[PDB]
Amino acid sequence: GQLRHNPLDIQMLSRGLHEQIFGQGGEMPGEAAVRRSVEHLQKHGLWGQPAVPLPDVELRLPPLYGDNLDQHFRLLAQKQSLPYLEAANLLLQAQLPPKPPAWAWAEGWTRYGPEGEAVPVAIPEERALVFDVEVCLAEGTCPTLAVAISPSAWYSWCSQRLVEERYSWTSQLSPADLIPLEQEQLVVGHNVSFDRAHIREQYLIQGSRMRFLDTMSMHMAISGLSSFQRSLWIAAKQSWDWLDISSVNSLAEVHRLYVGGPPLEKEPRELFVKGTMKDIRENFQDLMQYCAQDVWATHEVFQQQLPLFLERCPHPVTLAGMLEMGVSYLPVNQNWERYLAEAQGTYEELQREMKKSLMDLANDACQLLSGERYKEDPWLWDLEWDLQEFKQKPCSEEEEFQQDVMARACLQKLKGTTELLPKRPQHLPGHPGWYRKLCPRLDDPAWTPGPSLLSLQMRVTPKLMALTWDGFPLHYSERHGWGYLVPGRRDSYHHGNGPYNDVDIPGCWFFKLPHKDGNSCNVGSPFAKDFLPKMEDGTLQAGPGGASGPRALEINKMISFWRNAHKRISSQMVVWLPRSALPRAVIRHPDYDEEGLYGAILPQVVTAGTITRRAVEPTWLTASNARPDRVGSELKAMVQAPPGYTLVGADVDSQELWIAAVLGDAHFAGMHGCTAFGWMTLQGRKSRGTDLHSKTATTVGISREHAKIFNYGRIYGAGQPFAERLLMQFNHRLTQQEAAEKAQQMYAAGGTESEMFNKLESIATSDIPRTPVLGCCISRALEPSAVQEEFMTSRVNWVVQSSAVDYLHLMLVAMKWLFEEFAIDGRFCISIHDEVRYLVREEDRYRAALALQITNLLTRCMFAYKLGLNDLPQSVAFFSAVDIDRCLRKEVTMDCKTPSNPTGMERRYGIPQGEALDIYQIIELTKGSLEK
Amino acid sequence: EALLEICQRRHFLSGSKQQLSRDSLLSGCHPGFGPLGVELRKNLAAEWWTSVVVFREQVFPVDALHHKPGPTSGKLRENLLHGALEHYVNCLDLVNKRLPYGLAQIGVCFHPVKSIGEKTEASLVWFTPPRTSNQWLDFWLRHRLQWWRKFAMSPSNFSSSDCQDEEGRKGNKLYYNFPWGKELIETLWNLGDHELLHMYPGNVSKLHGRDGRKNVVPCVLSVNGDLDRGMLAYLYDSFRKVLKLHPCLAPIKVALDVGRGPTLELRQVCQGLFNELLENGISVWPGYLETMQSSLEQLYSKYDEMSILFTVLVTETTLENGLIHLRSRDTTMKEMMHISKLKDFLIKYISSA
Amino acid sequence: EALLEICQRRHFLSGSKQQLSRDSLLSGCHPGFGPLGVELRKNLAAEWWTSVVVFREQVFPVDALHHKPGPLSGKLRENLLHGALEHYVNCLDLVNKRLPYGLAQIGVCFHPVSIGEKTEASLVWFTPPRTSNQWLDFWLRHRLQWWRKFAMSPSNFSSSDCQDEEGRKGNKLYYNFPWGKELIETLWNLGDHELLHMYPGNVSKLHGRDGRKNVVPCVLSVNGDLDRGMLAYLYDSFRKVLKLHPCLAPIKVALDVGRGPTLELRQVCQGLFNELLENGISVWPGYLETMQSSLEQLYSKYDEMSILFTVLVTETTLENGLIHLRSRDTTMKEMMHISKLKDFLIKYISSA
DNA sequence: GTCGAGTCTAGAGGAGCC
DNA sequence: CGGGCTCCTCTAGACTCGAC
Ligand SMILES: Nc1ccn([C@H]2C[C@H](O)[C@@H](COP(=O)(O)OP(=O)(O)OP(=O)(O)O)O2)c(=O)n1
Ligand SMILES: [Ca+2]
Repeated sequence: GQLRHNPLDIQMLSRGLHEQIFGQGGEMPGEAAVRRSVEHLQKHGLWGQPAVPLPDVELRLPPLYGDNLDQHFRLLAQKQSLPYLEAANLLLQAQLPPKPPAWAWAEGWTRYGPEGEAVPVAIPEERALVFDVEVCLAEGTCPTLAVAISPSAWYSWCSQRLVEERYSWTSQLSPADLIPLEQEQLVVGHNVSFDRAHIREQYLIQGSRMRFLDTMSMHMAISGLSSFQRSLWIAAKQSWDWLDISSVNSLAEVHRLYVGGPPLEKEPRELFVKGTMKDIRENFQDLMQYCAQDVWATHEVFQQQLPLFLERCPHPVTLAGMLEMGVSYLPVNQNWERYLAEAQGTYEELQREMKKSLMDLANDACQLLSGERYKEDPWLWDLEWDLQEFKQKPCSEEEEFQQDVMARACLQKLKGTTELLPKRPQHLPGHPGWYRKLCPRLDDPAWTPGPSLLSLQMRVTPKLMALTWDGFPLHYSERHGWGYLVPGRRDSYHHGNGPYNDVDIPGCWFFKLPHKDGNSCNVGSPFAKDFLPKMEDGTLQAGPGGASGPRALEINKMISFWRNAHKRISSQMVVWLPRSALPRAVIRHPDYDEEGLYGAILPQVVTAGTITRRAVEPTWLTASNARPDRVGSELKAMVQAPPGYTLVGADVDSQELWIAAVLGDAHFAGMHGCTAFGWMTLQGRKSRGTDLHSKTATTVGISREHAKIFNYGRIYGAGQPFAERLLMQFNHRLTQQEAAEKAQQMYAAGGTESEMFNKLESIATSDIPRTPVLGCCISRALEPSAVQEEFMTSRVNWVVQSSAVDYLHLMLVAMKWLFEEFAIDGRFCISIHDEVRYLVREEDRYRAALALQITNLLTRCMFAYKLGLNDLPQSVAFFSAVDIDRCLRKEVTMDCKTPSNPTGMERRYGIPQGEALDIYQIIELTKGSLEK
Repeated sequence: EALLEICQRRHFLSGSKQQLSRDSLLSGCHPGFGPLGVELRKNLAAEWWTSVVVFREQVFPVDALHHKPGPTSGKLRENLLHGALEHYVNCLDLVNKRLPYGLAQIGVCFHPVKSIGEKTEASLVWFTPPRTSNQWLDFWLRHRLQWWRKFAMSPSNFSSSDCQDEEGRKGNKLYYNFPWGKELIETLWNLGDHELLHMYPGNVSKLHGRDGRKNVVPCVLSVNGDLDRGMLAYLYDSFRKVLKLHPCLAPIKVALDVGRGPTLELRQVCQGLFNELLENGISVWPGYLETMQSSLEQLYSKYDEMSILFTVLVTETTLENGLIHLRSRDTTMKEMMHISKLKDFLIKYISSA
Repeated sequence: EALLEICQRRHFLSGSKQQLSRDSLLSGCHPGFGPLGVELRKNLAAEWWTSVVVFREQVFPVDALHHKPGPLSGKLRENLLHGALEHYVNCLDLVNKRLPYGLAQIGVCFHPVSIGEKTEASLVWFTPPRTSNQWLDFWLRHRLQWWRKFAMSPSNFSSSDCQDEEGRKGNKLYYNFPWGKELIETLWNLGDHELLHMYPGNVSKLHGRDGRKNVVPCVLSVNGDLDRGMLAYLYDSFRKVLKLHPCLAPIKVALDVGRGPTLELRQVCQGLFNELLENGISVWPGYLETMQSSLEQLYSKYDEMSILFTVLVTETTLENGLIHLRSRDTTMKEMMHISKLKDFLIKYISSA
């Protein structure tokens, strides 16, 4: 039979797969290790628990290349990244002639030979380049000019929109409006993701062999800094040994750190961020010179960085994954514009509804100026109520005509007394001080009558609404944030955040509003999401009463995300592919809309923007999922596959939990399930809802995402006060004593997680900390020889986070190999920190799902292999479910019903629900083979 | 009953408390509105016409007769749908048989109450292909609800409901939360081709519109709203006793007064300002022609109860420095502004409201 | 004859080619008005309101019902005078019992022929008997000037003085149609018979202040037919062309496209269309047409539709912004920048 | 030649993702 | 000792600059 077990009774991988992955034969765990494991599990009461075996899986995996799994992965990575390595070496040993004396003024690509000779060329025609693109921000998103460095000659590109001046261009971008480039080619840049988005051939649905390398990603890999470290570095520039070998991701700072020559020059006028097209056409030579200087600095930094990156990240899988993570593709259609319009319209309507009440309250409050009645209002007594003087230096036809003319002339004569008034108009002198601020001035192009510059986040809105906390008026203190005043000082029966005597308001005591993050933090707005339970409970009461306060908080929650994300989402660069640029499969598909527009969005991803080498993207890695209350939260659902294509992806189940558990198990006795924590991690299925996150969400009635936050905080150093604050925040039914009691029980430890902590501390305190799987070193600004004992939490979390990044790299390499080998027509779509989406054709969706399952199996086996273990439990061998959907969303079953899209995706956009498939269904549908 | 007392006193409504009960107002058997009520209803109709017809390349005005002749005595119309449906074939030629296109009309419909009640209704017969009929119905529901909410102090008092007809046809209804209860103000019905086929028996070739490259018989979408109940709802929403009507709906925009002597020259200044504001499209209340002198506070209260946006005051000092006094209803604050910059400020205030 | 065919084709008048006739149009029994005719009538009503009610402090709007209940078994209204007379006492409070004051309303009046609906513009003028004839002559002159203001041939808008059976002086305004002279407006000096009849006894309520003395006013009835005025202007405005006055013409600017590409030209035309709409200019969206016909045919179609100017957007607009601009009156073409079109149209309408 | 209104910037607090 | 990111709005402070 295919069933297998271990000394600790944990079900292991099926023999038909174990013989293919780990081979036959190996080293036995021994006897003392098993005795220690049995004693540990018996002390923790886990040895006697039985588990129902999972169905066995029999597959014919693709033929592995090397003698074992590590050699297989190394061969795959080397075959994937070989041409790009030689291109990088060509750039490394390049001989660059000096830049031409005069930059060319022509449309297209110009090649500058020796002595400044400019030649018109169609494409650069080079295997390796250093690239930088300049875009006139005022005009839009179309590129303006670009400078390309080659080992043989210089290159410069100028847009038609820069050379030619027209009344109006097309606001909808097209491939014919992008930079022409493009058997493997390498492009190197400081933010090459930004420069990738301006290449003509990077938006075709079918893939290409051009890859991109980044210098700030390599800077983060080699000698990067954390955000707190970035702030400290900036403060110090204006234990500290790490300052010398670290810098921020600015090109000037990176050049100073790695080259250290003359400081890089920056154009002070900023003619692309603050200027216009005429300024660029006037300062063409200077801007092109600055672009060339940036390209030269990037080339020098790349030369100084590549050997260091290869030394500190020697595994080819890291480079292959970074190359694959650079390419990202998000297809869209005409529904993207409709989503933008609907989200903006809903946001405007809700903003107007919010502003109407505040404007009415402000207008009604102006009547307190008459008679000095403001000095008795508990909310508006301390505002600015001053006034400003106005500074200063029948009838006949003939009779009616004459009367009208005389009246008009008298009116015209009066209008001519403008000489005595001051030139600069005064801004509402008659209104009180606090009312002028809320009103836009007449010269503002966005002027609106009334106090239109008013919002909940302002410091006067709580005073206008007369918010009250437990029968006491709200009061703002600059030192202590928002609070409330308890009358009766009579120079305290109420107990709260504390009787702060610093404020010293006569006849009252100042008590701070409770904050979700402790007494140290200060509340900046009583309209935050945390006070909605207090609004419903009646502790926080608005002056008008009724539902005005709760409605205010509800609308604030509805428009909070879009308020902070509308500029990012609306500014996304979308290039619409014409009919000739579309595959014939899309054209011939029934779903193809003839009048529709099909395009693509390329995320501007920094491959290694984290000290843990995680990717960072301003919009798509911060994109919220669809929710019933958030406006514009169906953002990711607008990434719709073209007619004839599907999005196949999966999410790794308990990634960091399993990585920490397997590290602890390998450190303890060399078997899966050796530790109590590792045994608990393995004993659980997501479909049955018995995993660690669900178990915690059942033990304490918080949501499963709240359980994720709780567990991950507890792992990485959160104390008991943090745990009890989280419990009180997420489960409002609890009290302080109940949260304190639940804190001890969930933190009851010679402990369940002792081995994991010991292993993580040992790896963190090593002279050169490295990833246990791929051997990637830590940043030079975090080694113990550079930081000593500081940043301990960051260092202990780095091991697991960089292990997850290695997991992502291995998944990308395996998926690329499987797609290339068996002719699976598809390409990598986007990878969130633990998700991997692939744009595959409709005909090959199940083959793609099988490839994903095989990739997950291989990655888990590699993780087990590198730590000393020679087997893999069947529970973690495959994805719980693989999504096959036409759009991108957290779950295939959900319909994105939001305030912007209340009818749902099926009704408004005609997107049917997808399917989530386990390994067995994929095997049944594919007959177990990846062939066609 | 304070609002109705103000409306009678400020000539929004005609009659007495006997003819102006809630049932009489909601039924259409009341006497006609006052001049201020007529102006408010005209502003509401103008806003509706702008939003529904002006910024639409396919919505055209239609003229439906007040009576339906023949089968022998005729009858007074009870809905505007029939007359607009009678013009579908003729109006197809305007859009060259392209769909969707709509016919809009504002008129008086006679509803039996036997007493005959007159209601001013605004119609929009929206011919659409059957493929996107539900999407168009939802779009028009959202559009009309936003239109009703954007002139309201409390938009939450305007709500919507989903309803089905006797034949199961989908539709929607709009309501305003009056102090006594919610009353219907607008009704959208997603009719099919039943009325079109019944009104044009025979070949359906004449009824074929173009959905892209496909000929199809359209599904009739009818939107019918109550302008009288709409303005009554806005009067209740607006209601120191002040009717805070929207600047785009207030019947009279500016009240123009005068201070002390000299009388003769200030009358000329006021008349010139009156003519200027009239030629610029601003409705003015000539308070300078009233011989019955009243205190400034009483005049302010009277203007506030009349939904007067601004009270322009021309005094003796205006002749020597050109400054005029402007009190706003919203804030009750007095501002001194130059006379040359009054018209532009008022136009900006009205347009940007 | 040909003018009626043009109005039927260009959607000035609704109905079939046989359902419309001269007698039906004059009587009010025609099937109705097309969208262009509706807009022309709306422009006429707006001009009448501006000339009568807007620029006078004594004239107020009235709200008269279409039906008069009670014993006279209700009946549809035949005149707009009775509602104003019923509102006389209450509307006398707004002016603080000052005289003169007026009440004006535009509405549909029903006359037996069948039922003939005519939209009539009415003004009632409450004056003391001392200045009745002076105000009657004043209103006669003003109304004749208003009718002649929009006419290419104001000689056809005649006038006449007539005496009724009772013996009350009144005037009648006429238009010279190609078949004869048809009444378009009539003024009367009714006196105080109706006001006393509808308010029997207690004449103290009907008193009005003629300065120092309280006077029972004399009512002046100014009644004109806007539909008949619309027909008169259509006949006056008529190479087949309908040279309607710019303040009355239903559609002012025609916006078209000349060549490819479709998307950019469509966007430019949509922006110009939105701007012209926001600036109160009526535009005919002719750029939506799937198959553009000959430019001569479009010009003829827009001439028959009383459109002031035609704007043609081509590739040159994208490059230089210059747009073709044809004038309906002078049939002359010119090219002007697209940023100055709105101001040009506004100034042209103001000058008209 | 003084001074009160634009303009830029740094900091605090809040809010999306993994 | 949760960690790693990302961006935003609002407010106070310093600097600048045109007009009286
Ligand atoms: N508050 C958080 C959220 C996430 N992560 C890290 C740990 C996870 O391994 C990784 C992926 O996040 P998920 O939300 O996907 O967590 P899981 O993969 O454990 O959940 P699931 O099993 O639902 O995928 O991100 C973290 O450290 N702290
Ligand atoms: Ca996960």
